Amino acid sequence: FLPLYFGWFLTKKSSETLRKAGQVFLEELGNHKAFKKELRHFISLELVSYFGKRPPGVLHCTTKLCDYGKAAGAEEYAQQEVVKRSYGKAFKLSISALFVTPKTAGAQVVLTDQELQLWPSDLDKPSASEGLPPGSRAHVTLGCAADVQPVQTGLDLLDILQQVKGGGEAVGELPRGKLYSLGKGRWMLSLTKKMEVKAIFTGYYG
Repeated sequence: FLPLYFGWFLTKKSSETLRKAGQVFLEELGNHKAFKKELRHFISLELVSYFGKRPPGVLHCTTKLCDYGKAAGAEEYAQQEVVKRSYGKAFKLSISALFVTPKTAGAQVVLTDQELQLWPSDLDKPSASEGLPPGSRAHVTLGCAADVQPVQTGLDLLDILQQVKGGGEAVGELPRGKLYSLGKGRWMLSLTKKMEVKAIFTGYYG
């Protein structure tokens, strides 16, 4: 049978680098003037505590949830030649931004053309994936609220990218880049220089 999901799994070193950057962002954003004004638009605050649910091991960037072939389009994805050829191969993922919402905290991944070939295109695509290019959903989950599932992180990103498509000015300056307030508890850090993490494409089993 198929794996739980296919994706890029960061090396232990790359995972640690991205994770430590994630927590620093939560600490910074939480201490920031701009954030403390819109708390009512966020909570009815230590964000590291708020996003208590975090990946226990190495971080990953999912491509296709298969659920052992229970998910729609799972078989059609795994039978691809590019998926078989890329299985076990090493890749580099570009991290363009770190973001936060009342539900999730994650990192936006900007996929290369090669890596975009490993991105699925099934019949079911959520509303927020409308006028945006494929792979825009690509991300690494850094944390979630207590009653939120990791899958939500992708939806949060697509919702965020829809906002920026309309454009915005930054409300602050973090050491790694400019901070943008997108309203309704959403925040994005546009990194001055994009982070590169090393990862391996493969399948995860429960």
